Amino acid sequence: DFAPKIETINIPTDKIREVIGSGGKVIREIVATTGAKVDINDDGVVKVSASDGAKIKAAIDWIKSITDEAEIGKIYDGKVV
Amino acid sequence: SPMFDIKRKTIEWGGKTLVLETGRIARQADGAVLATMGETVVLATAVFAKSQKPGQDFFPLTVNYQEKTFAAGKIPGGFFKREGRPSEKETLVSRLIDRPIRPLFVKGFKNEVQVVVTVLQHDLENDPDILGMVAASAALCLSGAPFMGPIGAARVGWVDGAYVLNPTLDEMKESKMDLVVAGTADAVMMVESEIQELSEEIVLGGVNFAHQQMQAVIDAIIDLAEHAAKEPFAFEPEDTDAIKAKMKDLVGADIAAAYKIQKKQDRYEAVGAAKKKAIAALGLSDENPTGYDPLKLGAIFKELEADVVRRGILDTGLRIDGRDVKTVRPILGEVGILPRTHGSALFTRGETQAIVVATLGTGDDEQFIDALEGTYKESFLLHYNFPPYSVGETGRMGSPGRREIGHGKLAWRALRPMLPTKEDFPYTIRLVSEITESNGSSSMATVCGSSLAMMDAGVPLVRPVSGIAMGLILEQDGFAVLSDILGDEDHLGDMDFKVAGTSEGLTSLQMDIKIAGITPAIMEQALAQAKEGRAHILGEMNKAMDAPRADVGDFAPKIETINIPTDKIREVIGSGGKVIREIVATTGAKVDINDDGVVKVSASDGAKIKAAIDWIKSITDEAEIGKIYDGKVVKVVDFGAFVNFFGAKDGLVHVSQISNERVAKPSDVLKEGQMVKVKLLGFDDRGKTKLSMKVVDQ
Amino acid sequence: SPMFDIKRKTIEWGGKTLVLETGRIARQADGAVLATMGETVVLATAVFAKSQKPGQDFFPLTVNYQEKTFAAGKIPGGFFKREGRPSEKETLVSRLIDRPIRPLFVKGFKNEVQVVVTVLQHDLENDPDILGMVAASAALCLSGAPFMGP
Amino acid sequence: KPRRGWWR
Repeated sequence: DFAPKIETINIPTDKIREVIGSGGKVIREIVATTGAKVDINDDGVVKVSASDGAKIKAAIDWIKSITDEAEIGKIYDGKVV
Repeated sequence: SPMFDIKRKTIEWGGKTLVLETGRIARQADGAVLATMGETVVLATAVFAKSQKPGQDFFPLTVNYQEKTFAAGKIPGGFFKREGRPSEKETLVSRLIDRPIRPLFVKGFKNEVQVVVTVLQHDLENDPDILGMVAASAALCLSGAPFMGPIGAARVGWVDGAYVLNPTLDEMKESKMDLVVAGTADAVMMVESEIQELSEEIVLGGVNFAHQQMQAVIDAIIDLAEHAAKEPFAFEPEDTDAIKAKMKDLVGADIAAAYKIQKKQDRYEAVGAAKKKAIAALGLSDENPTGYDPLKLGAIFKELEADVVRRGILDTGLRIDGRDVKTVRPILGEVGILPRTHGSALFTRGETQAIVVATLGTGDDEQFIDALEGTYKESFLLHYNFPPYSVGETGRMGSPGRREIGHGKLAWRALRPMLPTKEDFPYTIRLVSEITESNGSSSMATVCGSSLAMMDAGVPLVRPVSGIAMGLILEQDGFAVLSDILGDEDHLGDMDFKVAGTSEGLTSLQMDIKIAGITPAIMEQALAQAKEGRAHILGEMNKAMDAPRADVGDFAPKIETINIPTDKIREVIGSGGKVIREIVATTGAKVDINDDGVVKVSASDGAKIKAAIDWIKSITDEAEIGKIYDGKVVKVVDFGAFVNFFGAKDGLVHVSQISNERVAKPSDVLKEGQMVKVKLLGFDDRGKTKLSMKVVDQ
Repeated sequence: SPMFDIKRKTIEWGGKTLVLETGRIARQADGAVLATMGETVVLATAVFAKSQKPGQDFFPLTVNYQEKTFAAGKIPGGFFKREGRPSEKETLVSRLIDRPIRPLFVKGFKNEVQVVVTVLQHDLENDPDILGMVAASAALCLSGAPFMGP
Repeated sequence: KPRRGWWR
């Protein structure tokens, strides 16, 4: 547990701006809040890190909300509302 | 099995268990213990040469204390992410380990010996230095090398009023003392400390605490050694006496009426005499075997000068310079020599002068000390520099050495106590000390000069600090304690030591003993005299400062500081620095930052700093609290009074809660603009602001 | 008194006054002048060996011109915030000071000699190099070493 | 039988 993860995921490349934001606007906000280190690449690869699994999940789940929507479709699971 | 250990695990040591593994790792060395203190882990290896070098005039000993970053699961911040040139701490422990040892090798023994200690695991609690000293020790005894008696070491702290053994990192945070000590079964050998203004008794009481408290470890090492050390290495502890006595009676009177020579002339003249004369009469010969070769015949004379000078000083406190064991040398302080430099001083003492100059800076000028404990930022930067011309020689230059560092540390250890808090004084103060003359303790002369150079710079040094170099000739019968020793006087005393502090206790004590017998009685008498000396040197310092300059020189800068409630951080920083950059760009002042809600604001102008501060407060203000406050009525009304805690955000003093007893119509203190004091009852319905006058009070 | 200076203060020099203090600092060297040009301040020390080395085929001379950052109230931008390996300028003045001198030691003289100059105050106007050369010079003549003519 | 020793 000392030391740390370090969890990683991919995002469609054409989403870069939206997560970085103008001059880092969104990224810094995301990093400050979740308490996790984020970056960055360009093949759409995101590595997220800190000591807690809690902070990493927080971050990942956040990013996915900005990143999600696809459809595609692409079968999927869900529940009747 | 490979590996045939072997390990004294026993020893819980003042709260913590200590292990000593040998037999498993680095068997190829002569001794290699692996010590453990809770979770902190260091491997010590001693290897020593079995020949002696041909032209070998000194004992070559070398210690390398080294910290691998992985011991605290990191990867170096180096551009190369490997660790290289030794740190301050690496270099400073290495010295601290080396010090007590060197003396303890059998007289005569001149073989190459190299102890390496390497820190493999740091549990962020147990500091590895103390462990490492122990380990070195262990590893050595095990080697069989001629290294007289295992040596222990203990760090002591000061909590409540209890000497506490080996205060872990945390326990240190709340101590008024960092007194490290190493010694044998018989006396302490060395002492390096850092003291938060404590008295001789409390401090030396420290020493003796440590002496006992290591006694467990010394015994332990032996236990291990007993069934684990290598066959001890046979070396004839060289006997000089035979030939030493023979040269004595050829010259032993020729020096009594030689040193007695007041006139520096023959005073050396007799020297060269003896030299020529004796070098001849006995000297491997030509013809004529007996006596010893003209090589080792130097040493004897060298030695013999000692035995002569030393007798001469116990009978009559009359030294070489012809002064009494108690008499300190002429001092002359001098401040603001070369103004322009934030604080300058030319302290000088007989023939030991330093130029010392202070330099204020910002947080940008702090130094990241990427340590294993935890990478951190030091804002107190003593840099010591000892150039060859300072003793009339040539050489070297740049790339400061092990002592150049140990000394500048010794001095820094003797000032950090008397420093204003980043609260009173939010600066980073450098301080290089350039020794321009040495002959006495430049290391002491530096601190004194700093204490000065710093007041000149404008520093709330809570008090000023002095230091004295000290000596100690010791025979079975009598003995002298030398105040303010020369360069020579050291190279002959059986103990030497630097005492530093203020006139309300000690700030640093460093000692280095060479022989057993320094009873705690002899010690106290020693600091006694030191107390006299140092509080005298202090006398002369005040004759050039006595208290800080009111302010600093306009070059360089303030540097003004304030606190804000912590939960306001975001609002001043803004998203990704949005607000902070805007504030810094506009006011022209440097701002940051912390997290305890501490803001330091800086530039050259008081105007820009006030601008910034006043700005931040507007974003920061609003509280209430309430918490009485001052202000002025804005308007009054047969209804009450509206007033100002400042920031428009007025409040109302209800026509009711004005003056008590009776007010008819609120023309009591009705003066549009008249300042009064008021407490906020609380922003009553709605987001309103009730508030009245018990001025005063509750 | 300690210190028995001694100092040619006279000399205003093409607009600027030049001081040369000796007797007060680094008496332990053979010569140690402390020159001043307005506010720029440098200490020069010359120490030279009284023996000559045994196998001594050349004249060993070494000059170290060095600038402490505090002379202009700073703290080095070095990760160690102490100043170390010599700069271009440090190295370049050192050469510039060394050049004119070397020739001027009495033919044959092969003793170890080491002039150190150190800049203590820079007034951002007077460049210390020129001063420093002068200082070296002064400090040397003072040393008694066989160094022909200031 | 004990080893010894320079310590001793």
